Amino acid sequence: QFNPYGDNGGTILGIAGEDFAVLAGDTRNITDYSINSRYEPKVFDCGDNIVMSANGFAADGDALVKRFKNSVKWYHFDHNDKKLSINSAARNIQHLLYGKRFFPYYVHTIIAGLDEDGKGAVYSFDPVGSYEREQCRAGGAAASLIMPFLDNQVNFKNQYEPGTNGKVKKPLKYLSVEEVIKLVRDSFTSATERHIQVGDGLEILIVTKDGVRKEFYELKRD
Amino acid sequence: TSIMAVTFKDGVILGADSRTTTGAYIANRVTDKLTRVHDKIWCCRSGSAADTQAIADIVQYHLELYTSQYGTPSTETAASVFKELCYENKDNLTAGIIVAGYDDKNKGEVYTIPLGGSVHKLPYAIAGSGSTFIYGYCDKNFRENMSKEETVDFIKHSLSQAIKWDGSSGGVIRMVVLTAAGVERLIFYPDEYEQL
Amino acid sequence: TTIVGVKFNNGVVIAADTRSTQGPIVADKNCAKLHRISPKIWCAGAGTAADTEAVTQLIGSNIELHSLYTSREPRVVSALQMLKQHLFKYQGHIGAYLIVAGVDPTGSHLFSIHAHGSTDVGYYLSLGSGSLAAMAVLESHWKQDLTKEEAIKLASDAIQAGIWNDLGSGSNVDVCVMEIGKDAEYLRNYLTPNVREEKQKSYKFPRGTTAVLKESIVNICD
Amino acid sequence: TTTLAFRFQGGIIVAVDSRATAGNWVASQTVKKVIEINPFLLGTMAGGSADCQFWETWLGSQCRLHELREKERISVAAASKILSNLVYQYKGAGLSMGTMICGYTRKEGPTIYYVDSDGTRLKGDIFCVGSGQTFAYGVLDSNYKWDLSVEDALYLGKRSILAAAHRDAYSGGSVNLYHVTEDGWIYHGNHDVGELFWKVKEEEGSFNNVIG
Amino acid sequence: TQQPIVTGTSVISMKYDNGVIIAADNLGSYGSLLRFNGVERLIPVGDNTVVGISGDISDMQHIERLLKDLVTENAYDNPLADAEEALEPSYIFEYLATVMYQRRSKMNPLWNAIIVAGVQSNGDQFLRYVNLLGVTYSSPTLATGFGAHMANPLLRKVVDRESDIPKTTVQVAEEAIVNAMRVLYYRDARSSRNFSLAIIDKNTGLTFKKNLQVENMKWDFAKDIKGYGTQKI
Amino acid sequence: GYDRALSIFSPDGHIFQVEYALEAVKRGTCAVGVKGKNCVVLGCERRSTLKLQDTRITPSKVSKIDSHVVLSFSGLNADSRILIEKARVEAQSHRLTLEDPVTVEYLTRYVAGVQQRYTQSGGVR
Amino acid sequence: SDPSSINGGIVVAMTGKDCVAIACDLRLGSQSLGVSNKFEKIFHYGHVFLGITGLATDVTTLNEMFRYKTNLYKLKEERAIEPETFTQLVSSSLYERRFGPYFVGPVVAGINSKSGKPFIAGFDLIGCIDEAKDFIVSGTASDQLFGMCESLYEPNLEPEDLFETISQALLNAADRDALSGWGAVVYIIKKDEVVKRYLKMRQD
Amino acid sequence: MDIILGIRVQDSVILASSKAVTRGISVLKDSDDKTRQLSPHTLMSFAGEAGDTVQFAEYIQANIQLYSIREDYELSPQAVSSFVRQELAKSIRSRRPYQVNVLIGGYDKKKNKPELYQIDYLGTKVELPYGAHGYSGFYTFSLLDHHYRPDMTTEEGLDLLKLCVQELEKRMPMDFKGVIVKIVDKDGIRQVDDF
Amino acid sequence: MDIILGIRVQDSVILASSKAVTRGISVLKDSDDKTRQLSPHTLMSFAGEAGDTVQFAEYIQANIQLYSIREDYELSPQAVSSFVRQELAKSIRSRRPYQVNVLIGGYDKKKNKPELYQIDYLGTKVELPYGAHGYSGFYTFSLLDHHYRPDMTTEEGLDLLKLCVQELEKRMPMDFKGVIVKIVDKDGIRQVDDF
Ligand SMILES: *[C@@](C)(CO)[C@](*)(O)[C@H](CC(C)C)NC(=O)[C@H](Cc1ccccc1)NC(=O)[C@H](CC(C)C)NC(=O)[C@H](CCc1ccccc1)NC(=O)CN1CCOCC1
Ligand SMILES: *[C@@](C)(CO)[C@](*)(O)[C@H](CC(C)C)NC(=O)[C@H](Cc1ccccc1)NC(=O)[C@H](CC(C)C)NC(=O)[C@H](CCc1ccccc1)NC(=O)CN1CCOCC1
Ligand SMILES: *[C@@](C)(CO)[C@](*)(O)[C@H](CC(C)C)NC(=O)[C@H](Cc1ccccc1)NC(=O)[C@H](CC(C)C)NC(=O)[C@H](CCc1ccccc1)NC(=O)CN1CCOCC1
Ligand SMILES: [Cl-]
Ligand SMILES: [Mg+2]
Ligand SMILES: [Mg+2]
Ligand SMILES: [Mg+2]
Ligand SMILES: [Mg+2]
Repeated sequence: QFNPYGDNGGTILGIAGEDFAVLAGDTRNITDYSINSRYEPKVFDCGDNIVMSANGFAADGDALVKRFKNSVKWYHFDHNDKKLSINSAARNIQHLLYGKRFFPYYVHTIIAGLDEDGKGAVYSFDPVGSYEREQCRAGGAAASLIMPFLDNQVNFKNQYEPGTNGKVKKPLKYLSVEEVIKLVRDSFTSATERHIQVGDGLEILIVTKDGVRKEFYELKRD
Repeated sequence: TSIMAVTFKDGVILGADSRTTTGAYIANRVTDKLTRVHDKIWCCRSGSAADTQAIADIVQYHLELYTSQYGTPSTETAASVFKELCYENKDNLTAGIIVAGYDDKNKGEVYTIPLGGSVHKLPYAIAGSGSTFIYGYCDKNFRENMSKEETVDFIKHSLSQAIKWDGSSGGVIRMVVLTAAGVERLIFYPDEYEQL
Repeated sequence: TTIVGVKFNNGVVIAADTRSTQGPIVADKNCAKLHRISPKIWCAGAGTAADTEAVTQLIGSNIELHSLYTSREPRVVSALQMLKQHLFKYQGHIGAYLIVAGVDPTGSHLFSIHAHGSTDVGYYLSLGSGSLAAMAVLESHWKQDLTKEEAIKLASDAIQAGIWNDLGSGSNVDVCVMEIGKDAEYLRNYLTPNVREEKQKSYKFPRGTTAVLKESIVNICD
Repeated sequence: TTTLAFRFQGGIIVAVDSRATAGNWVASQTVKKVIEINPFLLGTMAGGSADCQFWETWLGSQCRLHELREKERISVAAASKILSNLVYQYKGAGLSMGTMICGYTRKEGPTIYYVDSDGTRLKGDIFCVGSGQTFAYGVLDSNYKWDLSVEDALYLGKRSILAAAHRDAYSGGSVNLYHVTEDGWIYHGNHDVGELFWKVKEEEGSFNNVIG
Repeated sequence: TQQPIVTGTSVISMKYDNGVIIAADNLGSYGSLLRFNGVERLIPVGDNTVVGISGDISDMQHIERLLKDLVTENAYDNPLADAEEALEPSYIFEYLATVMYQRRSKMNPLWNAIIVAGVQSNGDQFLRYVNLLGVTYSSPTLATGFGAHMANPLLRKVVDRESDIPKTTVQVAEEAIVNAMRVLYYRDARSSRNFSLAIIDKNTGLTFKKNLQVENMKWDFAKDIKGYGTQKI
Repeated sequence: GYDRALSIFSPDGHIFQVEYALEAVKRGTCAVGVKGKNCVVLGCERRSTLKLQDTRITPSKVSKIDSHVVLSFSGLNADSRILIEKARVEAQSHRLTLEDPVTVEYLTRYVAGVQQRYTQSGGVR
Repeated sequence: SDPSSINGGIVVAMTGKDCVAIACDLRLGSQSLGVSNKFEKIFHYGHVFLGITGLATDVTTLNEMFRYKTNLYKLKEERAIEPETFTQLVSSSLYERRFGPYFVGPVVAGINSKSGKPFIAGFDLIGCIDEAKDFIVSGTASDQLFGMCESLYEPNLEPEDLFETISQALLNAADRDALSGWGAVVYIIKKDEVVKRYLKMRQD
Repeated sequence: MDIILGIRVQDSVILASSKAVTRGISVLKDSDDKTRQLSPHTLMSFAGEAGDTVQFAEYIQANIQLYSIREDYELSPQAVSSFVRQELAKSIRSRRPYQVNVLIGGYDKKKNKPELYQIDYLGTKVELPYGAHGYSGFYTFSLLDHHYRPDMTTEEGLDLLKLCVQELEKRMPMDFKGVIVKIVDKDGIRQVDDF
Repeated sequence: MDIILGIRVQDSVILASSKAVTRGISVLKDSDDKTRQLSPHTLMSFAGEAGDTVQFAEYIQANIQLYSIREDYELSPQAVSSFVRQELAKSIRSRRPYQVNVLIGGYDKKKNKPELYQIDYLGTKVELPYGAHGYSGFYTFSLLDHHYRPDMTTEEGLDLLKLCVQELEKRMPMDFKGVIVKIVDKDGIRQVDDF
């Protein structure tokens, strides 16, 4: 019997700072035990300072990104070139996903950008459209490896102030773009070591008020 | 597999392709499907590689023990031992075997043993997935009391066609000649047989 | 796994990668897939990891007892016969896929065994998930009358093909050379082309970070 | 999930946890399971996160359209019935929702309606919904009286979620409290179970099963 | 919901400094039966694109008709049909990708794996894959079926990343492709000896080679192999 | 389906079909409504050119839409039945979804909306 | 009805400079229902420590079985069993039940008393040995533990520093797993002293 | 849902319906009224699939109330039962059938007689002196066969009904949290508050 | 079978076990004692598959009584629990396993301490301050987490137990016909007749 779904592997990661936000993703694309491409990007600039990635089944992922990119275009046409805010994009994406509630897009979606106060924003979606704003989210094949590391290093979970008898928690603070990129690179090298579907290359998209910058780093190719 | 054994004036010749597969992958392109159970009693193997190897090893053991006590066994006797194993373990075996041997009294003889474990003595036999495509050809072209060179050509042309149509058959064409003179191994490569 | 075996002038060489998987997770990054049956008979194993280890040790044990009983150096065909009859008896349930090689008084030998108990003979062989990548290289570069150094190069290149192209294989290349008239040389980590890069950050915590409820000295003595 | 809401002398208490799971994978510890429909209406979420989130926001749009058309805030009964009639149309399609529509109006007073995805709609004083509902019931029922003070009622709701968060593997994160009066709903904070459990253990002397 | 009947096996391809090469054998298999031997699975579109197709042959012939019709439709009311407004490889691919994904979404797929190879108007090499699921990806080397498992490893030794493309000539590239086709004939049970090869160069244009044969094969070592273990004769 | 736009604007900005429908109302028997401090009374004329009538069974001029709302009319008798039926159905539908009977304003707004729809729908008068 | 994830639990082990650490959570449940918060998964036979995750009945059974076997070993050998030897004993015993296996994920940890070398090892349910220089993980949050250990770990950590690393690896991994947590225990093991610490963690 | 009973006596029809609403391992409510008044002298109790029951009951209620307003007249219990049967008979061959079983108790004012109709989800109608749906019947029918007489009073019928509830409370596996009892007679419908 | 509870307090262990035996749609018995005295200071309650429960309980009882006669000595609750666990651990990999869950309440006379052990049919043993088997735990554990203190008296434990039974009688779907309560302390085993 024909199976309309497949698994293209890969993993993605979004972190938000004070005045910026990053959305990273590995460039490897796979089916079963074969590599299809060592460089196939899945993190996209969608306009209006919104970056997006839909990881899982690549055909559904490309379809969704394509439809959202198109949604941004028509939002301009219908509302006098108004900038689509990250919160409005998130709600729009929920309806795209839930529209296929009974034949879902098989993807974990993450978007990143700046909110209307200029502060960094990351939103994450399940396959059928539930969403939530967070400081931190990993998605895809190695999400279960990376996410607990992020809880510990970004949100300082389970870390207490030394000498305070485990009474005072380590205080929350925003991380610099330099510190965040260090965490992203370490997260992906660790994931590459222990997960077979992760590797080849890392592509990070950074979002500030000035625009969308890119950075690329090599990953292990085994 | 495509395998066959053909009796002729001076004795009998066994023939086989050299392809072993796992689905559509060729696990071995130079396989030897013609195997010795006794000096001048050989068999062609088709079906499961594991089953046919295990069976052939047991038969070789039985005939070696037979020879130690009662001297050289007949080809019929060898076929009976194959049958006994194939029949009694029919539920757990996937083995299509052709038994061929040379006596001096009985000359060349061919016995075929299909899946069920039945025995059939024939002038010539064909078996394996690729045999289906050459029933027509072999029936029209086989003659009794052929010469060595005619029988070699008959087998070569037959397996050439079987190989051409069957995806599960290919590689080289191995042959084993059983006569009073002795045992002769023959090999034929694609460049020769493909353009027949 | 990717494993290979290649015959040369005066003997035989086998090789293997060093990745052990647990679904999509890399359990062991540097495991040993080359096994010693007797001093000059070695085995490369793919498939169920416990089965390859257990079946190789059992036959290796019985081969040692046989060698002592007969006052003779063991033969590769004996190990081949004992392995195949054991595996056949278990109707494929013992998932051991082996490349058996070695030198003995009869000469040098190279065989493969499959889980259901079938054996093959060849000058070059490959087994495991990366066997197609390895066999592609072997079919491209193999020739008759290889030297020792040429066979090692060909074998390791065939493993590398698996390392880079098969997700089931990775990390390092182990080699074992069995030459006639000489001791077998086991080359553990013959190639190490997958070294982990320096991490961006030290994750050494300040002492006291973890909250503690109880301390107590444990008694290990009598 | 664990969610509850109960009616009492001083209005309605609504309490929920904040965990989201995908099998045994803890996906989030900070999910908002109470939906603010208007200043006088609340909705709780249990079951499929997308189903609940999508259709309860949709419910809020339908309630807004009612007050535009009728120049009057929608009743709790009518609001709950819009949702129950909606999910009934999808009956058999596989929606997964256990919700509670809580609010105050003049004609009704404080009112709670249980609504689920197989079309059940029930008016009542006490309900617990979710995988940890039984754990919440155990504490809530054994301590519930109609004459509870606002202060005690808030605590009992908080304590009942804590009980379920502790025992139910698929409940946890933090407790979100709400109090619904004649003047509308009032938010009573996010309470992390990480700190709340130990604070409650020490001060109350309960949870003696745990290593102190 | 379908099942494939008459099928075609691997399609392999790679980029080189000035263009792209693509190849596929001429077989139409009917299960294990090697039924049809005169089947062309490389279909040129214009003078700048070649579409290689594996999988179901009835669906391949349908796709042929679509591409044929696409050329006709593009020519309508188009004075620059053989110039600036000619069909690009990227246009042809995106059309097929759209169709493939729409058909999978209706639970009635075209049971194929497709590689579109060509050269764009600005000289850039184009090479992209699409299949029955609507999955798309691009790489310096691309292959379908058994080709993915056996050809890619060999072709990646020549062009391992982007920077290796300018360093790879058409002579070196074709040699690797022809070698890969030989390996597939050794090891793929649903392959044939006869195949077609196509080169699309930014300077010399489209070169379509028919009736090629696998040659320089190693079979001689087979004579030395006897039995399956202990046998000596 | 019959599609003709029967209700349309004229050069002076009048919809004659709607205005001629008012003439039909002017022809109908008189109906009056007076509301007191704690009640409403509906009075209706019945023409006396019809003797030998059976008043037991003859349709009454005032109709109950629900147990708490009533509707009287002036104009075409056959037309009124269609409006009354629709109103009665909407009354029960409101009780079913809102769990509360209609307000008099709501019921009126519905009946008025039905009448309006028939002024810019094709194929209807 | 998946035996390895009915009760839940995790175990992790690490090496340091002249020391080893092994840690485990305390939860025992029945699917969603948490039953016990005192269920320790680490045992020791002399100076050799064994952690076991998986089906709780088999955890108990195997502990009792290896206590049995190590006691007889000591009586006959007249010395304590070493980690390398004990590792082989565990592997043999699990593979004995090849076609009716114990549903467990054991982890060995200890220091060889003769050489002084730190030693850790892991196994699958049928006895395959997984040796490591750095760390071994096991249980329902093994994916999480792999991610934590691979990033947080560095070689040659002092006993006091190693404690912080392994504890943070376990705690944060446990908090992303529904069936793991409810308390934790860490064993720091030096050549001739062993410290056991109970960790404060979230109880949901 | 679960237990619904009905007894027709000399001058009235008595319906008893369980108060429990259970989902999973939790009794969500213990005061549920499993009935709807279709008209002043007609009452319908119901049991079956969650959601379907109330949706069906209220749909029938709306239709009967619509009829009453249109004709300024009350349909006979027999007429109402036939309408209900037909709706269920349609339903059973729909894409998704109503899984609802009902009892209809009414007092026919033209005949001056009480009437009890039992209708299952297939649309199987029967007029009976006493009726039950689900597993209840397996205890109550034999009990009523013994103790029931056709000329009983309303008080005698309530005592007969107490005897049924006692038997069910003794031998039924599930706790159904008692019953709400309602009487239908010449004066309409009223609820017994102390049972 | 269904509901079995256990509470360990300062000086005693209290076991409560439901009285109902149900088969199909009939409660066959409402006075069933789901327990066996293994020794003078050790009591075992049980629940699970019909037949298996009593067969297993009596088999354990016979073995412990045999031990007592042989050694003229009473096994400790810990020792008895370990024996029971091993028997169930054997059973789970048998051709037909015992589908029985048990609680073992005992008073250790050497330690002068009450002890409660919970063992499921797989052979999963835990010592607990309070325990339950089946769906009961889903209500009682959270309740006891709140109200339980380690230094409670036997009377305080019975009131705590009444609170559990009341909650179960309110929220459980099935009628389990109340409980038989037994106390295990320094003076042995006795039954509370009025609960
Ligand atoms: C022609 C090909 C067919 O008649 C010949 O008969 C040859 C005979 C020679 C080799 C003696 N037959 C085969 O090559 C034979 C085909 C076959 C396959 C399955 C059942 C019966 C016959 N191939 C084999 O026996 C291979 C040999 C290995 C690759 C060395 N074995 C398998 O393919 C095993 C067989 C398992 C089995 C099944 C039923 C009965 C007995 C044994 N199968 C697998 O390994 C399954 N494989 C796993 C990966 O996914 C693809 C399938
Ligand atoms: C390449 C990497 C893949 O083919 C090689 O072939 C290597 C062979 C080397 C290591 C000898 N193969 C593996 O690494 C092999 C892949 C595999 C997995 C499952 C079945 C067959 C092959 N991995 C293993 O064998 C691991 C060894 C671990 C990492 C030490 N074992 C497992 O993954 C076991 C499988 C056990 C098994 C039981 C019954 C039949 C077959 C296999 N699975 C688990 O541990 C999963 N699970 C964890 C939670 O607890 C319950 C078990
Ligand atoms: C308690 C906490 C648990 O029951 C509550 O009931 C909460 C309610 C809150 C969150 C509103 N329920 C859940 O957390 C709920 C449980 C559940 C899961 C699946 C079906 C029904 C109920 N969890 C979800 O809805 C999660 C929320 C995500 C993780 C943020 N979503 C999923 O599991 C999704 C979508 C499931 C789905 C439903 C209908 C059609 C298609 C899919 N599934 C995945 O993301 C799949 N999977 C996750 C792991 O990574 C690989 C992909
Ligand atoms: Cl063979
Ligand atoms: Mg990797
Ligand atoms: Mg062929
Ligand atoms: Mg919890
Ligand atoms: Mg946890």
